[PDB]
Amino acid sequence: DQAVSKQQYADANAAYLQSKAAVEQARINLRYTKVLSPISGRIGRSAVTEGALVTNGQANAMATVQQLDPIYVDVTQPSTALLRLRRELASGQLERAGDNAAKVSLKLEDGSQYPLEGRLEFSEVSVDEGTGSVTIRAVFPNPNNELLPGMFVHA
Amino acid sequence: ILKRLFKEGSDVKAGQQLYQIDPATYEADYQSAQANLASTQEQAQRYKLLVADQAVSKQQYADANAAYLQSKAAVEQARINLRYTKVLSPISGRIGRSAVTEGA
Amino acid sequence: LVTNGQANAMATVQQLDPIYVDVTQPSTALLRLRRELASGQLERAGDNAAKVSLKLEDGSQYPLEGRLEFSEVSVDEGTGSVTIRAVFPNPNNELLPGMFVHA
Repeated sequence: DQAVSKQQYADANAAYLQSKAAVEQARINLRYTKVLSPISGRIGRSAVTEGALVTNGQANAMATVQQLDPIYVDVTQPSTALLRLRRELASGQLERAGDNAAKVSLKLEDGSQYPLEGRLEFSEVSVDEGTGSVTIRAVFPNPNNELLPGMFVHA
Repeated sequence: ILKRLFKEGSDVKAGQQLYQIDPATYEADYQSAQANLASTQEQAQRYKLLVADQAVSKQQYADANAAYLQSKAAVEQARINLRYTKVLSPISGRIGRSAVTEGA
Repeated sequence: LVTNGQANAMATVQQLDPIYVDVTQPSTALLRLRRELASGQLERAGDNAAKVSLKLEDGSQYPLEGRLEFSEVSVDEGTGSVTIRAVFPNPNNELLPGMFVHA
């Protein structure tokens, strides 16, 4: 029935929403204290136990959560091998594979072939200064806990 | 990092968004800034309608228009912080692996 | 002088009535054990497989047994060995943290 201005209602509603956003931004921190796990997977060991002082933006990780249904396999090819491939694929003495070219199979730490046969993507474009090696990424399926991240496989 | 949004090893465009950093506090800051902009926008429209018949001072209109442009600049700062998350690729070229996976 | 959250600590308060043990086994022996238990040629115990017993750095055995815990899923790049865990109770202070221990 217009006993107060429309503009005073707009200013008071702005104060309402501008304090509701402050409640949201102060509730974000209470959600940060109960440290939610950022991703699902198998957690390792707790690096800090209870009682240790913990600071903001800490460089030291408190726990490590990793999941491995696929596993990235980082494989380093020397650049002279890629360069002789580029010299031999241009001539007719080595034809490109095509439909079967993506499949890679890895040799495990006991000389036994891994039963599944994954695929590669992004042969990298930056070599390193020291050993002159292009790293090549390959993705492998991993149903059981057979491969572990940090092994030394061949491919 | 919530999730990464680029195929690793493709020609990413200039301005194609790569990641999505958790925008919760920045969405809160943008909602606060937009809530201030709504009221000062509306008051500047009212004094715009009132100066034509001189029912308000010209100086009170200049004060309302200054508060309105300050609040538009504050919403631009909040929008720039909301654009820095969901980080855009600054140039266009071949992209390698992600040294920071999603979750870190 | 003391500042707000520096590198060094002013004291170390530590509780030792249970004691964790960080046993490291290599990845090839873990892989051989996993293949041998997956195949039919080795049977795993159900109840006695959780028990772990020490052997201290003088050769004298430790009288109380202790329950096993997890193994990590990430073998580290340097030493090439996964790490295990165990919990050993000590009412008296026979075991103290930092000592070299077999299991």
